[PDB]
Amino acid sequence: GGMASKWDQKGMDIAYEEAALGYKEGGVPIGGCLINNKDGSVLGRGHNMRFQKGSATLHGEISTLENCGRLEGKVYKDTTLYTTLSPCDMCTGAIIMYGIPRCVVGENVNFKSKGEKYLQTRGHEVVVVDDERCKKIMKQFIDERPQDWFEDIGERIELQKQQEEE
Amino acid sequence: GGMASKWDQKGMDIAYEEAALGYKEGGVPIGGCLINNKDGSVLGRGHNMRFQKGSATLHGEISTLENCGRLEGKVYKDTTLYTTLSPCDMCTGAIIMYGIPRCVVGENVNFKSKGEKYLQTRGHEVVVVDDERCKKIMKQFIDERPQDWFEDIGERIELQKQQE
Ligand SMILES: O=C1NC=C[C@@H](O)N1
Ligand SMILES: O=C1NC=C[C@@H](O)N1
Ligand SMILES: [Zn+2]
Ligand SMILES: [Zn+2]
Repeated sequence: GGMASKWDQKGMDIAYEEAALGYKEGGVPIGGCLINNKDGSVLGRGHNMRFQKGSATLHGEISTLENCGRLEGKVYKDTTLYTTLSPCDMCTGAIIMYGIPRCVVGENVNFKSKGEKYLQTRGHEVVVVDDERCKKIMKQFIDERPQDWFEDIGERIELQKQQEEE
Repeated sequence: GGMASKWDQKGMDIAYEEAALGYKEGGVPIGGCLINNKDGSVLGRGHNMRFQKGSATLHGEISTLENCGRLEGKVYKDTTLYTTLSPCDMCTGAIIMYGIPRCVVGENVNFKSKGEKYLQTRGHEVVVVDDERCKKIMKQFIDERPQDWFEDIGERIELQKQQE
């Protein structure tokens, strides 16, 4: 939105602060926030809680939504969800279920799912910022903790295939 | 298929009991469980926690997954997720992200989203068992607390919608 996009620097800066905090906490460094496009108010902010809470569902986007609390359905229809990393299929589904019209993404180089396109197929706007702070922190985690990263995205580790590929 | 579907009555009974417990607790009566298809072991069970925990994300399916705990990706690839109600787009996305191959649905009369079909488009099996217990409990909640139900699927009640 010409007016909604005005909040994009604010939103990605908060999302990165959440990612960096999650990193410090030993977690997956993915952060988010939800902003009311009408007035730039931050409805909530969060980061991935898999390590901090032993959680299979609290991706950064899900944790962000959880932290906004229960809201009337109409509220979400004029918000932007900021996520430091392009959303997986689960977080994509959350944006779709709530009718959040815009998803602003820090980077899609370290990870992208079919959800990035599916959002747009389903009528939601996606903007990729290519934020190098997000890319660096996520790349460090993926490089150092691939077993934990594959867990977070539900990917079966197929070492026989990887040994043949390399 | 035979080894997986042999658990479908067990799984829906567990999911229904979770729904009924959520009902007793004052919540949305939607329950689930995740079963390992190889041996019928129950990895976890759960119900919607919106009212119990002030939660915008703990749908029945999400709470079920949360209650299974952290699991390596391989575990999910031979499971069935049982849900008393056909999954919204969010819970559909969770099933897809974890690669859970089978979703057995109590009913899709009180609710269905585009996710039911999207699961199949993405290669997952969906079975709807039309469980009368599930239909009745959900209909009861919707009739008594319609605004709360609409809040659970992020929709506002509006007369224009039903009025053409
Ligand atoms: O926390 C997250 N983990 C993986 C991808 C993204 O959806 N968010
Ligand atoms: O708890 C739930 N609420 C709505 C639909 C379904 O995904 N489950
Ligand atoms: Zn995600
Ligand atoms: Zn759901």
